[PDB]
Amino acid sequence: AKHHPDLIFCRKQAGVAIGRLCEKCDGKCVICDSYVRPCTLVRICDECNYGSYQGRCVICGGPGVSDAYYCKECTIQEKDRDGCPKIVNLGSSKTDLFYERKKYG
Amino acid sequence: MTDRYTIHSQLEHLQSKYIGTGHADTTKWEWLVNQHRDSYCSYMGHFDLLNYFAIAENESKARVRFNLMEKMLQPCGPPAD
Amino acid sequence: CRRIVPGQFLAVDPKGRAVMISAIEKQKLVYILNRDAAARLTISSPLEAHKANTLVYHVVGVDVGFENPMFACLEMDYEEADNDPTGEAAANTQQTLTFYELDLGLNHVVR
Amino acid sequence: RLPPEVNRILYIRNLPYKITAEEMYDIFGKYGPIRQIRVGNTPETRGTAYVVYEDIFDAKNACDHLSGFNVCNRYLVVLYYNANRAFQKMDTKKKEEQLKLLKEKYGIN
Amino acid sequence: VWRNTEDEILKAAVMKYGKNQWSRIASLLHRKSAKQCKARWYEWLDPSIKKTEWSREEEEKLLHLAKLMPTQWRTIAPIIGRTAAQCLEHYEFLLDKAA
Amino acid sequence: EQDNRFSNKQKKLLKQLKFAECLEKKVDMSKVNLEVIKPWITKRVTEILGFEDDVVIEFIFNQLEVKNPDSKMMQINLTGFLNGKNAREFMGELWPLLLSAQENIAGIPSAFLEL
Amino acid sequence: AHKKAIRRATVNTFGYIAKAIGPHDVLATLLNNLKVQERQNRVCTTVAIAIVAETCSPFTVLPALMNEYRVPELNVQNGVLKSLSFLFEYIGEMGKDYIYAVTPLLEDALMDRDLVHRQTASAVVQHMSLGVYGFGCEDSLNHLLNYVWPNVFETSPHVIQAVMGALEGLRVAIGPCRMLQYCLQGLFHPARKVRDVYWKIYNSIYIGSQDALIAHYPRIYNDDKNTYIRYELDYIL
Amino acid sequence: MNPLTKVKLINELNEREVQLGVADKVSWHSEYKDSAWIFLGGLPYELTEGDIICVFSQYGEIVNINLVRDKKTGKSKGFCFLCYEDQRSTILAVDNFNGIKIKGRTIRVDHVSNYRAP
Amino acid sequence: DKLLVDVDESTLSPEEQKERKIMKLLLKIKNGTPPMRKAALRQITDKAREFGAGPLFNQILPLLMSPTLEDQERHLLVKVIDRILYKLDDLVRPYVHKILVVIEPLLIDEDYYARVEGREIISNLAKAAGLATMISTMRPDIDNMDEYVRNTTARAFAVVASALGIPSLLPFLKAVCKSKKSWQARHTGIKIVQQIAILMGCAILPHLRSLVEIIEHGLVDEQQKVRTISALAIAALAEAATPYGIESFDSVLKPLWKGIRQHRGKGLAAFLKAIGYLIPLMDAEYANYYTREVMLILIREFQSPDEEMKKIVLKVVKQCCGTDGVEANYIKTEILPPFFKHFWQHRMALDRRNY
RNA sequence: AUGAUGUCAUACUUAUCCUGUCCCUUUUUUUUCC
Ligand SMILES: [Zn+2]
Ligand SMILES: [Zn+2]
Ligand SMILES: [Zn+2]
Repeated sequence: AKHHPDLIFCRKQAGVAIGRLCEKCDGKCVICDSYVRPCTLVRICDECNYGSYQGRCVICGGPGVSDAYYCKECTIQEKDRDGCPKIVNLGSSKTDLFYERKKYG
Repeated sequence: MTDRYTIHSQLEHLQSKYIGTGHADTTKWEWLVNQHRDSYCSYMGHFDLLNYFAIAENESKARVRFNLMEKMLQPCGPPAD
Repeated sequence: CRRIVPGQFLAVDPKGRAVMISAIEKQKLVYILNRDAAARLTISSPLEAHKANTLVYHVVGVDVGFENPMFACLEMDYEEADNDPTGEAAANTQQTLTFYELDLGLNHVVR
Repeated sequence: RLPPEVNRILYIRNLPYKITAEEMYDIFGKYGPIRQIRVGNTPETRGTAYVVYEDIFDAKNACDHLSGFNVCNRYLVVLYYNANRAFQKMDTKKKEEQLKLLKEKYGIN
Repeated sequence: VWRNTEDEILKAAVMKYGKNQWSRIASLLHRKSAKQCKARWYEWLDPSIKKTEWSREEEEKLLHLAKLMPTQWRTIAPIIGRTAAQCLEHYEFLLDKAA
Repeated sequence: EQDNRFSNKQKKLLKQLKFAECLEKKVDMSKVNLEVIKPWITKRVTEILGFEDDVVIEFIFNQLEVKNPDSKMMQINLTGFLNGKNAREFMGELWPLLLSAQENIAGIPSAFLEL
Repeated sequence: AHKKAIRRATVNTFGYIAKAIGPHDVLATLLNNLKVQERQNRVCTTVAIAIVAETCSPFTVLPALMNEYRVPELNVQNGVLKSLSFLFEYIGEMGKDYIYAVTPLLEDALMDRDLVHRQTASAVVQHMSLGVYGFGCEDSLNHLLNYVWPNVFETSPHVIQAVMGALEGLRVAIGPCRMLQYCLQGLFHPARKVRDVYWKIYNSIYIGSQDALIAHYPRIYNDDKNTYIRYELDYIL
Repeated sequence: MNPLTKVKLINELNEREVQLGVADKVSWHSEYKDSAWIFLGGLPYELTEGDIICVFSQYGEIVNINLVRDKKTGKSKGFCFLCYEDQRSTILAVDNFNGIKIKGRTIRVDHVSNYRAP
Repeated sequence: DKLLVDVDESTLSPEEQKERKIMKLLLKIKNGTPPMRKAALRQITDKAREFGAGPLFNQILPLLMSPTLEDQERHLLVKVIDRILYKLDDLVRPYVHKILVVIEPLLIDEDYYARVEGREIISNLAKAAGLATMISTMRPDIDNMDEYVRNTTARAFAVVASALGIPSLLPFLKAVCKSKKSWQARHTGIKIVQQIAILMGCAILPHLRSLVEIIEHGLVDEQQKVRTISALAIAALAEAATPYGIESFDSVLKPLWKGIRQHRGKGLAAFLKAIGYLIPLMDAEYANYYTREVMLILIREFQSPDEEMKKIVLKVVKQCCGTDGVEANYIKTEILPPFFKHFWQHRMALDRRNY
């Protein structure tokens, strides 16, 4: 997302499987990282919906609870045409916070 | 060093992903030829510019489309080196 | 009307199974269409046939009975003609008809 | 019964400069056979010592016992060595010929 | 430790407030305690701390005293007019250049 | 594919490499018999690396099988196992041998015709 | 609260009571936030002010905000700039009424010494132009683009990335003919820091609207051994 | 998966039971109130019934023992069945001997539901 | 230890030794406050190429070999090794095998985040150092005696093949699987293929035919371990290539169905897992016959005590007797009574997966 | 009318953080016997 530049997206061909977000992350656009005006639905790459990953939070990786949408901006500038936005790197943040957790308590 | 070669990889990959972008050492020739080739695909697209040329010359739209796609191969003369 | 985004050429295979949509360069897609339970129409996810530096003069489906569908697209490959400072490969570069082919078994598209 | 980091390789700090190797061979001698001993030379290594017993058991005995020894108004630092890397090749030639000696020697194969 | 910024704020705060309310003062800077402010001021900051090198006579007195009253630096340091820290390290330094 | 921060070491090495001389005559394998050639390769490498290495052998064989082998890529892929200069050599001696067997009518190389 | 759902709900309730009573009371208290602990936030108060101004139409608040822009304290100037950003993102199409009002503020930010004012002012322009898409307010967007452009040589990632965002927003709102006219002279500059920046911008255009760019390229004279002019475009009928 | 993992299994099972602190009547052993036969596996190819009984008597008396050796060469196949006198003893043996190292070979011990008399 | 004594930097005329000294900022990275950590990390990221690989790794890897490594320290060191890997791009070519010899354990460990880290950084190292380097370097581990390294190698290979795309690496595989010196090589080859399928999943379809050709030659081999592991491979392939690809497996079926009747113990468990996954990929008629055949054997084994026997039959029942093309009362009568008698036991519950 | 380097602290930006989660790590001398 716009906030950790170390993150990556799948960027293969979109498909027909809709994308879902955890209850934790829910309520936002995936890219413009805002919280408003959902216009259109997300679609994800075939691999990025294969396997156990049926119904996972694109971002948080967790349980699918709702649908994932696109802000009015991103759909106006057509940033919504770059295929799977599935993030195929976990990122340092989750790792480090879990590690400090295991240390502390 | 690091800047030059990571931006070089990013520009070579972004270009091989989008035909026709540029990078800090794009030469006049590649710029101009990508710009022709896009003009050509767009004349064949817009159903109408085709009518304009096919009336300006006196050819028929099939022959016009054919000559465009003939030229898209090497439109601005042969390369420069 | 972009260069590498498909839409210009459209082809379908006679027995109705697959449609392919192709750009003028570098991108071709294939969708499969199957009747559902209520026999309403259903569309697959796109397959992919990308191949760099290749114009396409015309695409058309080939008729085969319920076998793998084939699409047979005129072509031409400008990549080397780009690097012929003399101007030869502009001539002596003749266009190659090339039967692509869906592969229902493995679910992809092979030249 | 051994914690498997114990080794016949010991590493020793807080060494009096220009101690006699005689003195030292004695010190570590009450503990077991000394396969070899080396002392640092450069000012950085001058004053530290790698001491190699010929037995893991005298090794552990020593490391556990003389640990914290008072020599020349200072306590002695002992440690187990982490021989975790190498600095030379293994000399295929000599290895191969000594092993040919062994194989023809006991007519194994 | 102390940074020159905290140091300057200390100077000004003291000259305004007088030497007696260290609570208000330490309330001012973050990550500073009233005990520390008091200590630092009397130790280093206050102008009466004479900051020069030791005279020969000063070192005579120091050495002689630290021989007279072993290890009592907060007893000595008033007698030669420096802090316990100055007397301490500087006696260490004389002792090391001797040996 | 996914990342544009790491450089394709294929293109990089293809640029900065020192290749052999005759690796540019295209060669197909349909024009050729192989099991005549193999023992040459077998003994050759067995000499170069001074022992037997089944996986290296089969590596070259499988590299050779497609209708058009890439001599540049096979040069590179061997550079690891061989000395690197021994790579360019072994190429400078094979590739022409394929040229020979491919100009032949039977598909058999000339030195092995004399032999 | 170190959780986010809490802060979220908080802001939404601030909107609700604003509706309950009337914008002025809550807005005055919200503005009294200089709340040093900057992020973890006074930022969420910024969002709250945005929702206030949105739910009861921004007639009311915009004078209060533009007023606060005077209080010489930094974090509160930046507060008003952010709140503007969110304001325009939230209300969307209605900016066609307040853009004339707001500009001379943004002008003032874009022409000052520090990066935080320029980075936050650039966010504003992005959202504003995306909201005014298609309504004919282009002259003022064009003027704001003239102030935005010179930051294009900059280093701190947050400001360089805010600026690039602003530029593509302005692309959809001004057209690409404009951005292309701005981007020409440096495609081939002798420097290389500039040529880097300019080719980055010109790509970000060409990827979008690479079709519109057809009727916009300049006419470039052909030399001896090539032919660079497209004549099919002036076949005269 | 190779059998030492199947020792890991039973030991993890026990410790998990203690971990949840669950009561004995609902302890996984409880499903075999009806068997005094316990399976031994991984025995070295050398142990004979003398040594087996000697060692495993440690929790009671043995009613029967059957050590499957290959009849054609007579040699031990390395696994056996054991009938203790009283279920409780088998519970103890399953707890305590699952994982002991005899002559290097870590033996695995378990209950047996429907022991087949050969 | 060096940091204990002190000496002037000029006197440290071995300016590489000066470099080493200042490099022992590593200690600040290891132990130290968050700000020490951040500043040190920036230091090293940007002075990376200035330092160069040789010193860096020669002074890092001993740490990672420490028996007394805790968790934080470890993940910290992997953080750095990653960042310097992103700066030094080629210079690692001499140091790959070292990097693997240390990273590999992260591939097999109970921590989840440790697995994902180690896997990712091997991907990155594979992308950085060129393929030919990876291949030539970590071949000799295939044959290596100790199984620990054989196993961890197979896993690593699968990762790198994901990074550099299968059709590149395929010929090397084909060589390994049909090696002839010793069978451990073949076993590790087949293991590689298993781990690929497991890892990449549906990215496999276009190569399924080639893979199965590679691997089936072990389905019949007289060695026992190779047969078992091969069957597990086939099952992994199928579970990835769900409904598709059956025309590619057609070549391998009969040996499966041959071995299924007449095997005992282990091979039975494996071959059962394979046919299990295959069944849904089949077509309702072919598959219905095959099904009603297999459910015969299946019934027989509910009462087996062996663990993986029980687990395999669990998953299989799910698939076969959960197919569209079967009937209510058949299941209701012949399957349900034994199923519920045997499988519902408190020992199941206490296990994690079986749950 | 400021260069750089600075283990120089303070400001400041990112609605980033601060709850997410451990499920395919199970790896070896085939070995549950009517
Ligand atoms: Zn968005
Ligand atoms: Zn995807
Ligand atoms: Zn989430």
